[PDB]
Amino acid sequence: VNPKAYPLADAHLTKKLLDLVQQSCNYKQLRKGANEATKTLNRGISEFIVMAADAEPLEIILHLPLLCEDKNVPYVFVRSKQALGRACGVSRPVIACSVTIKEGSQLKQQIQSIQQSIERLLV
Amino acid sequence: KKRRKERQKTAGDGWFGMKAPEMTNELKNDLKALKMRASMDPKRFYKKNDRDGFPKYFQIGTIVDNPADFYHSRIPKKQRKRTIVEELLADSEFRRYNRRKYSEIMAEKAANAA
Amino acid sequence: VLLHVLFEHAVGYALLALKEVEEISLLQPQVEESVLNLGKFHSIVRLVAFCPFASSQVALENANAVSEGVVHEDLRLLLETHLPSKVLLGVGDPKIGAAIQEELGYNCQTGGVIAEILRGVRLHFHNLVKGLTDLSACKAQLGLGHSYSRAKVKFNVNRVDNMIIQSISLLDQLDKDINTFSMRVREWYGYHFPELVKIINDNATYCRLAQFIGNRRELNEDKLEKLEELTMDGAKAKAILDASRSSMGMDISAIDLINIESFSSRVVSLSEYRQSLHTYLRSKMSQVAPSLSALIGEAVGARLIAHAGSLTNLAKYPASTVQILGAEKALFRALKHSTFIGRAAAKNKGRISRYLANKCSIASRIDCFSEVPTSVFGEKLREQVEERLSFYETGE
Amino acid sequence: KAGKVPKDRRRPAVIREPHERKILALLDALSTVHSQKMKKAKEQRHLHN
Amino acid sequence: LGKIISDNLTYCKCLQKVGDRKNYASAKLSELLPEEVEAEVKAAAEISMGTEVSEEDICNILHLCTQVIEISEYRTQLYEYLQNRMMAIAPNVTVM
Amino acid sequence: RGNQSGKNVMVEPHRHEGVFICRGKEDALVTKNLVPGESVYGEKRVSISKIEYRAWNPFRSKLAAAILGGVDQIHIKPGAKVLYLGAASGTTVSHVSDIVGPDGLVYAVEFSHRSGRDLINLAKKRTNIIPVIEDARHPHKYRMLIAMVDVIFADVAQPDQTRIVALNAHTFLRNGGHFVISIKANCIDSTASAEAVFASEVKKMQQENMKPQEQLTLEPYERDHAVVVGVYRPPP
Repeated sequence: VNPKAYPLADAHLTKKLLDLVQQSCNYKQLRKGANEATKTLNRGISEFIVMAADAEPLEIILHLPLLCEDKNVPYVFVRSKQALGRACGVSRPVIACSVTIKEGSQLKQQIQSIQQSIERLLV
Repeated sequence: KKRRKERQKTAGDGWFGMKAPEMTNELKNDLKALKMRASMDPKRFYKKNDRDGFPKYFQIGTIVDNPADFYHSRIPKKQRKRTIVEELLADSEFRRYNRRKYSEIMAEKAANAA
Repeated sequence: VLLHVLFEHAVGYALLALKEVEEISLLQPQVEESVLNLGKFHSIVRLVAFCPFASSQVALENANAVSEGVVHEDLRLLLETHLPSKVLLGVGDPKIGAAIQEELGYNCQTGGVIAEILRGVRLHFHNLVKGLTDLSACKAQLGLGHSYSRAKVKFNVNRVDNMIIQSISLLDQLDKDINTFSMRVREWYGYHFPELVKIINDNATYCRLAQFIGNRRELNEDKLEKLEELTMDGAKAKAILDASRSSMGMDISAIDLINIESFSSRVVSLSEYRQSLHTYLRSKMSQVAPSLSALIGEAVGARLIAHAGSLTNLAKYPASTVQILGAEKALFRALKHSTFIGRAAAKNKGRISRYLANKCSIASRIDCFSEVPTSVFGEKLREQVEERLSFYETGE
Repeated sequence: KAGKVPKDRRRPAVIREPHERKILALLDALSTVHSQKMKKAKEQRHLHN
Repeated sequence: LGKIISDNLTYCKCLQKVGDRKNYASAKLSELLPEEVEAEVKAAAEISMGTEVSEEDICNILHLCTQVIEISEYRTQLYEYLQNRMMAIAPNVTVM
Repeated sequence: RGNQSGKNVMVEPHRHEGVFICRGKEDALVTKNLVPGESVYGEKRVSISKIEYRAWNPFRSKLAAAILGGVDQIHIKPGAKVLYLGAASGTTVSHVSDIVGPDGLVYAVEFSHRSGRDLINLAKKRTNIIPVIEDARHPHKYRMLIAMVDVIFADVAQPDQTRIVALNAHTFLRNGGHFVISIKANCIDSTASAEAVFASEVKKMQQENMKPQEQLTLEPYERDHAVVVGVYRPPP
């Protein structure tokens, strides 16, 4: 494991993460791609960021943790871009995705639970 | 007395020594325009002015260009002017609205007086 | 309440003795002046020993030791020498207190009046150690704060983009100054030989020929053969002599010829430095951003970083905004500047520019966040641009 | 005293270019509109009170 | 160094003479600077806050500051040229 | 629209020292640029005739939100020493360095090594910023680098904000000094209501021998956020 991909989720947390990513897609609440994930951070509408640790150059997504630390947005890494591709409903690999803030959403309880699970990884 | 007079020329150390500019008819015209910004646009509304008079210490400048805002926020160099008043003299939208309002006021002024 | 306190500073270790203090009422409005007022503080606190750090490296070693809570050799040297051997020692850290108590038999305390005395020492420290150290206390803290932070993050001084930003601004300044001076050189010699400005179309070529002939009075026989060698064609060299024989310009004095010669040599040497600065920028871009320089060139790559303001700022931008950074000067639109094999039609000029901008965004991130910069990725991205160019040009 | 001045004492008025008159006319029209709007807001402030 | 030395030409000559801080101790600056100022300059070299520069960086600084001393040298010659021409064309005006 | 590049504009001092107002078709809050010609995070700057000012974004800074929100005092003035907890990359730190000026000093504490590298680069250009890459929960680990300060600014966003601020205040904050604390209600306790969190945080400050004096919300720019300003060990 590259030491720069520090918050690496375990098998249990990954399953919860990919479940919520699929649900967020059905609620029209998911932005897919590194460039689109960057824009949600600039606009302050991001709940959390999920990235793929198996990008062959890992540096192409390392700008996202810098942006999150300024906006105070949690972020994690998963082991597969192909698995992250299916969870986003895309027929291609995805190395970064963003869950968007939506007022009155029914996913607020699940998003809040996942956010606290992320923050415990950072002690 | 020289101590009291020398201090009053400058805003002080609290604002890094901003100086009071010499007041001219071109500077006074700009400050009067800024005070009456509420009536420039019928669809824009503003808060009340901070002070009835003009500020004692102030400076005049222009907004520097940024490469990232080439299309988002930048005025072409032909549209740029030297003073705030000349900017108001150039734009068509303000001139069209202002003359319509000014005509209506003088219409009722003649209508009332007669 | 006679006790000793250990105070750690960026300049060195300080050992102090406390005579007496009103412990129970210390945090009360009238009694608190015992530590707040310098005159009252001197009456109850004395400096018994002081050991400054010899160098910045020595200070950094002691700073790391204090943070970890271990006793450095320099600290133990001070404590063993100047403490009698039933002793109370006040320390700011409980962990360093236990370590000292293991190394030496002193009793270490962190609670009680000790914490309030240490605020008095920290407030009045510059007065107590005044003149004992050559390096000032305020400058020492600024210096150690940087060196401590560099060690934690493993900062690399080589991969810094300050100079490339300075070089780009200075290169544009040099171009304006060289162009302005060459026009004035051309005008001064235009007074003497106004025919010459018409024949020669290059500023650099003109200064060479102006250097070659000081006066039009002496340009003949063996000189024209030399003139034939400087000029691209022999026909023009013959015409220059005929122009020199019958010219509308005035004659120049001896002192006027010295002035124009020294001014011309100044412009030439100024151009030589502008070439060396371009070479220095090329080497700097190789160390900092080899992949970005390989993709688009050192000249365009350095200008992209200058527009963003930093290399990290370039990497943080999305791909769409990177294209806008080159919009004014047409860095992506004007392709020969960056040179690529093959050409793009006017129809696909917009598509190629957008595709090239996306690759440059990726290359900037690779250079910025790699442990060791390498230009292999830049060459791979360049190969993809050539493939996309040939895709449009041939149709497959 | 303002109405009647001796011929020797009185001074000629200012002389201004067409560009100068356009700026001065624009400020007068804007000042008239601003006074009308500010005065109008007084009664609306008053009537609700 | 910048705070101690105010003369710009003297500043650039000292930089051309000595590259890094380490060479200030051995090198002598008596011809450029007075001896008491030289002592202050030498003393400040040991207690310094600055970062260490590369070999290519120090070469670039020397070339730029070399261009400075050449411009100042030509500017003096141009001023002497102007004094020659004014005294020749309008000698009475220059006296006044 | 907005403040387009190439527009004439007037700059006047604010009620707070070191702060300026940029008067035009739109009003912006600006600070005097300590390093002319450079933008830290893409903000628009204004040139004055040798003098340059930088616009301050209230969406990306919490101190600017409080100033625009009508806070009484900020206590950050020219020539003051400020301890900053939670510097992150330094967008707010850069504006704080402008306010204190060349005579003032800023101590920027940031534990993250990723943001720490940006803080060092910012400290290269601004000589009044001292970067400190350490955890703010243990002020004794960097007591060598910090002298007595006048103001403590904390934007740490932790459940234990009050304990962290109190520990730093006892160690480095002078008598009569002040603190400015930003409170995000969701961070201390998501279960509790936002208003009940604010009353609890004030209570904890009083139990640490700190006297809060004012508070306000940052409602136009933030939701369920508050800023509290107070004094530490007031003189009689």
